[PDB]
Amino acid sequence: AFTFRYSPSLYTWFLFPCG
Amino acid sequence: TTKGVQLLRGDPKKAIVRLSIPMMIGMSVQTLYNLADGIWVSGLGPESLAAVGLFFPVFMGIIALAAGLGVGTSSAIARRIGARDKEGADNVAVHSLILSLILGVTITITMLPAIDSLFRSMGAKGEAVELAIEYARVLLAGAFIIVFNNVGNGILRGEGDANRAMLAMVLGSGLNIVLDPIFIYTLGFGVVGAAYATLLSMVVTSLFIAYWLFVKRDTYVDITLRDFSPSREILKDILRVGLPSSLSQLSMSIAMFFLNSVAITAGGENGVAVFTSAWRITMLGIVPILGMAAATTSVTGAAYGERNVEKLETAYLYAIKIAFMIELAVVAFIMLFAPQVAYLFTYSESAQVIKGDLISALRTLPVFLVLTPFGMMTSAMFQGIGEGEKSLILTIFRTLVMQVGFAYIFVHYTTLGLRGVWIGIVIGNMVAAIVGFLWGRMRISALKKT
Repeated sequence: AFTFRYSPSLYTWFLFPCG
Repeated sequence: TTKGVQLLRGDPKKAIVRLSIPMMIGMSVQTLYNLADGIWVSGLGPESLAAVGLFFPVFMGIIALAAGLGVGTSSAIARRIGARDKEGADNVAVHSLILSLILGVTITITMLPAIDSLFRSMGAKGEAVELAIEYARVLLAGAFIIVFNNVGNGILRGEGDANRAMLAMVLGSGLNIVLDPIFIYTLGFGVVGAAYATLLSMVVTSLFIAYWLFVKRDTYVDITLRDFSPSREILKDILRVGLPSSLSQLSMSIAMFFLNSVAITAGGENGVAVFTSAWRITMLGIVPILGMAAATTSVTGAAYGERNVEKLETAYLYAIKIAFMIELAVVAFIMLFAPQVAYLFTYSESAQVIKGDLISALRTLPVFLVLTPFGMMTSAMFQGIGEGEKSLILTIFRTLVMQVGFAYIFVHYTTLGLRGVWIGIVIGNMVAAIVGFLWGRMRISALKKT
């Protein structure tokens, strides 16, 4: 895997699984 | 004794209507605040917009905890008013205010020393991070004010006083609407000005609530330390609804962050923008359901306090019937005026490219709104009878397992693009609504047996 990333250019957070 | 208590103890259909409407109004003003605020901040440029986006999850976490405690407070009070247990309701209300202090100040002292490294530990850098830290600092300073305001709202809703619950929301959000351009543009404080506008508007709301609770003292419940008796049963009663309620709101946010990733996979950056827009519009039409869900918790609670299952079921099913009819009108309007709505949410030269995709989303996605009342009012009455863990399980099933699961499935196994995301979300919600409705019937037939 789980990652929690922020896009500063989109101003939104993303939650991804291992992959 | 009070008009609100007589509403709660009276005909369930009248209470359901007279408690839900002021709640819908209150939530509509809060929605208006957010939209207006997004417009002000967007004209400050990407750095300010990124600072706000950075802070977004921490803010939602704070809201989840505050609102959670408010719902558990409302449910516990409503139930004891139903049982004609006056000293119990007084004691619940006092326990809730002490809890507001403990939770609110704990959030502040835990997050204040953590925020500088936390926001640096993300990928971003430069000015936007500096603004995000300063922005977060202002709101964390009022974490107690936020919790207190939600607990007060719950005390009011707990005793059938939705009118004053509405008023406090209107005052707070309305004041924030006035202060926003003054602080951001007139005083030239930029994005941190919006944080100050909010903090100040929350403090003023606190003053009205405190005035009603401690000065006017015209609530049904009495709040004194003299008639406060430390109770682990009361604490457990509030937390059995409150804590699962907070987790449900976080399950909602987690689902949105997953769906963001599904949307970028299906349609790229612009597809994220379509999802974000279509979701804001969809969440507009869900406001009446939330208002009707808040009412259901209060009336089913009071009915459960009276040991009156007939009254409980009537309130529950009638909330569904009315929410259903409203959503039909809401969904019909959105699908019919999809191009007109898409115009308003693509109000710029740069957002012009995603308009056509927004229209398609608006002619597909909002359809689930008509099934939502079956699962939501079921979750609402689970909280009314104090069984928050059932409400949590149902919401996790709807938001994470069914919404994200089906959206992921369509994107992985098909080439439908964004259309498959909306269809996955609709199918996911349809299934959960049916499951929720049937679980609700089971729980109610068991209530009649006991």
